[PDB]
Amino acid sequence: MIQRTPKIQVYSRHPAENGKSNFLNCYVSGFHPSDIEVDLLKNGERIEKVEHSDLSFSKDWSFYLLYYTEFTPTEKDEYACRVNHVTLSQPKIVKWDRDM
Amino acid sequence: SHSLRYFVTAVSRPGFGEPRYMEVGYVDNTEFVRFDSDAENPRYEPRARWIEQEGPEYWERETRRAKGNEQSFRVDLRTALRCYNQSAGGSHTLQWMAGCDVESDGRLLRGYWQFAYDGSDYIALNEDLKTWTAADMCAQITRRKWEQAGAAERDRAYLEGECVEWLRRYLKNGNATLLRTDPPKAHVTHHRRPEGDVTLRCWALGFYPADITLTWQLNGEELTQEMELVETRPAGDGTFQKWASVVVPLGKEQKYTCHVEHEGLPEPLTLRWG
Amino acid sequence: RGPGRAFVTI
Repeated sequence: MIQRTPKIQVYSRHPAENGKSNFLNCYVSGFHPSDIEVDLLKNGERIEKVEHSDLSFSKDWSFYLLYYTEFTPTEKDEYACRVNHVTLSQPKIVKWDRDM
Repeated sequence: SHSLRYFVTAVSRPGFGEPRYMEVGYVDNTEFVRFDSDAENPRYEPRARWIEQEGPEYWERETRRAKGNEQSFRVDLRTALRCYNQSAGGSHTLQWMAGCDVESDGRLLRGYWQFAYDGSDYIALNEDLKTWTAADMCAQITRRKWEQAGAAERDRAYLEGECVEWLRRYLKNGNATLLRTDPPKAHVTHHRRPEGDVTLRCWALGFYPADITLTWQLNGEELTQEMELVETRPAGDGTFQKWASVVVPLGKEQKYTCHVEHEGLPEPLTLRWG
Repeated sequence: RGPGRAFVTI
């Protein structure tokens, strides 16, 4: 019996270009159990239309999921992913950095 | 080499009642069906275009099989809680992976049929498809019951028969999608570190399948032992991305080359920033 | 097509 903390990567589907429509991604993987809370944030507010791929898991039985929304990045608008999970002491906020 | 694989998760949730039950099928690491007990009318559903040619008998039978499996998993979650003597109000997880790996000639390469309870190996069908690896006493108890029930014989019938047959049918029906290759598109970025050196980051975007090798070289010698490398991650449109970076002296960036190897490339890519 | 547990419970 094991519980695992999620890995979190925040990134865009395509290279960001100001004024150009894209997809904002939050990939959460390596976690157990499967119950997880994932929110995408625009300047700190939860984005409402966030979809996600079907839950699946890998060789070591740990789960992975992609959360995503459509967005058009700008110069100042801040994006981030917020994750909560039973193994986490605190909700984790990972901010979107457009070169990562 | 090709594979058909089903990934099944059942999660008990006392107080809201019946377990969440899921079922995701992959062909060669490509999702093509799903079942979710939390749907309003839960049923097997296509998640790839090519599986939609299947007649309604296929969809009706898979829906019923998932719902039947859900029943067994509800019982198994109660059996497990008792055998491990766990507290009654908690949520628990039974996972199951089953499937077949086959060569092009249709020979079975490996059949799988294995389970995990709360994240750890519980019981697993061995590669001979006759014997079970049972992790602890509860799973050893399960194994004795499955041995005297002839389960391995009959799971092996699925893995050698119906699993290979359906895989072979799926590769004909989904050939243009599954055997597609999408080559990486690559670029190198640069950012000054506060330490006074430079990060060179080599991106690979838009590639499929997910297997890829990124390496940095300094005058032709591999820098595996000095690079950073993210987990390969889905882009969301069916392709994958990855990057690898090295920290280099300011002024020596042009000596460093990124190497991208992918099945979709006719010759590996070589990129520089200076 | 996927595998059936066939009421072969743990």
